[PDB]
Amino acid sequence: IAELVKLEERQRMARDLVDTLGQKLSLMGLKSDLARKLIYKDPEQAARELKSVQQTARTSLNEVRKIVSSMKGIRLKDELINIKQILEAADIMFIYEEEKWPENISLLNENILSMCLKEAVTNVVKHSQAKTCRVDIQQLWKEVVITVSDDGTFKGEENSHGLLGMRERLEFANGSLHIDTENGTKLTMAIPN
Amino acid sequence: NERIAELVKLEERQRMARDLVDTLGQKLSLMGLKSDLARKLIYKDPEQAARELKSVQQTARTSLNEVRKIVSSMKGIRLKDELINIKQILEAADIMFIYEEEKWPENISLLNENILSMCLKEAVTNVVKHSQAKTCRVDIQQLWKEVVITVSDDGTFKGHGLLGMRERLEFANGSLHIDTENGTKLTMAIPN
Ligand SMILES: Nc1ncnc2c1ncn2[C@@H]1O[C@H](COP(=O)(O)OP(=O)(O)O)[C@@H](O)[C@H]1O
Ligand SMILES: Nc1ncnc2c1ncn2[C@@H]1O[C@H](COP(=O)(O)OP(=O)(O)O)[C@@H](O)[C@H]1O
Ligand SMILES: [Ca+2]
Ligand SMILES: [Ca+2]
Repeated sequence: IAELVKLEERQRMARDLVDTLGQKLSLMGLKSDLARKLIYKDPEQAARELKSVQQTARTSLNEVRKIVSSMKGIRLKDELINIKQILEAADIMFIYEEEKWPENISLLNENILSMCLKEAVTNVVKHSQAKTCRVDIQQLWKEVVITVSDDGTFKGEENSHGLLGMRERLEFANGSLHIDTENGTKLTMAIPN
Repeated sequence: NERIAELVKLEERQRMARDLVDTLGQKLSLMGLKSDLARKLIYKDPEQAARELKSVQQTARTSLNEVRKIVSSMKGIRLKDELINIKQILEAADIMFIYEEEKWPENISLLNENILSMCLKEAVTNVVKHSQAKTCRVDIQQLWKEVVITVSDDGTFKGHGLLGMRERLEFANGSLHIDTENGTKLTMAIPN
C-alpha cells in the first residue's frame, strides 16, 4: 500500500521516543528522591536538584514536541547530500573521505545529528569566509562522531540561536559538543550509538 | 491486499506506540510541575514538599511499570476480547452473566482498552474466587467524557488485585469505587 510501508520507520521513531522518555522519567524519579532526602539537610542543594529535574523535563518535552505528529525526522544520509549542495552553492569546497557508515543508529539520533550537521554547515556559510569545509562522520566504538572543520576565521566572542541549540539537543541524547576556534572552527559532535 | 492486511497490524501497533509517547509525556510534564511546586515549598512547608516528591516518585514507578509490559509487542488486550473471555469464565463458574449490549465506546485509546481489560479481568476473577455469587452483571458505558465499566455481583464481600486495579486506573487518570452494601459493585472509570 506504500503509504503504510512508511509506517515502519514511523514505528521505529515512536519506539525511540518511548525509550528516551522512559529514561528521562526514570532519571527525574531518581533526582526527585535524592532531592526529597536533602530537604532538611541541605535545602539549597535540594532546590538545585529540582531545578535540574525541571530542566530535564522542559528540554525533553522540547525535543520530542516537534517529532510527535509525523513521527519523522531527518535522515543523516539525506542531510549529508544536503550540506554538500549548500557548500557548493556557497563556493566552499566540501571535503569528505567516506569511511564505514554508522550502522545501528536510532532514528531519533539521526535526526539530532542531522540538525547539528545542518546548523554547523549553515554557520560555515554565514560566518566563516572559509575556503574549505571538511565533514568527518566516524563510527567510533560505542559512539558516532561528526567533525565539521572550516578554514575560515571564528567571529564570535565567548558565547555558547545555533550553538546553544546544538549543545542542548546533543546533551539530551547524552552526547556532547566541542568547539575549537584557534585556526578556523572545528565543531566535534559525539552521540551514543 | 495480501500485504495490506498485515500492514494494518503495524497500524494498530503504531497507535499503541503513540499512546505510550503521549502518556509518558503527560507524566513527565506532571512530574515537572510537581517538582517545581515542591521546590517553591522547601522553606515555607518542607512537609508538603516531601509529599509532593513522594508522589513524583510514585508516578515515575507506576508509569514505567505500566509501559514495561506493552513496549516490546506494542500490543495490549482489546476490550471486546476480554468481554468474551469473562463470559466464558462466568459460564465455567456457573455464575449467571448479565450483560445488556449498548453503544460501544467510540474512541478509546489502545492503552486504555488494555487497562480496562485488565481491571475487568481482575474484577470477574475476584467474583469467581471470592463472592460466592449466582449472578454477575457487567455494564460498559460511554458516559460524556469517560468510559465506565461496572461489575456487580450478588455474593458477599469478604475483605494484589484491588490495589493493582486502583493504581492502573489512577495512572489513566480515572478511578475505582467499591460498594459492598448489597453484594460487591466495582465501578471503574477512565477519561475518554
Ligand atoms: N563556523 C563558524 N565560523 C566563524 N564564526 C562562527 C562559526 N559558527 C559560529 N560562529 C560565531 O558564533 C556566533 C554564534 O553562532 P550561532 O549560535 O549560530 O548564532 P547566529 O548564527 O544566529 O549568530 C555567530 O554569530 C558567529 O559570530
Ligand atoms: N467480588 C468479591 N467478592 C467478595 N470479596 C471480594 C471480592 N473482591 C475482592 N474481595 C475481597 O478483597 C480481598 C482483596 O482482593 P484482591 O485485592 O483481589 O486480593 P486476593 O484476590 O489476592 O485476596 C479478597 O481476598 C476478598 O477478601
Ligand atoms: Ca547560526
Ligand atoms: Ca484477586
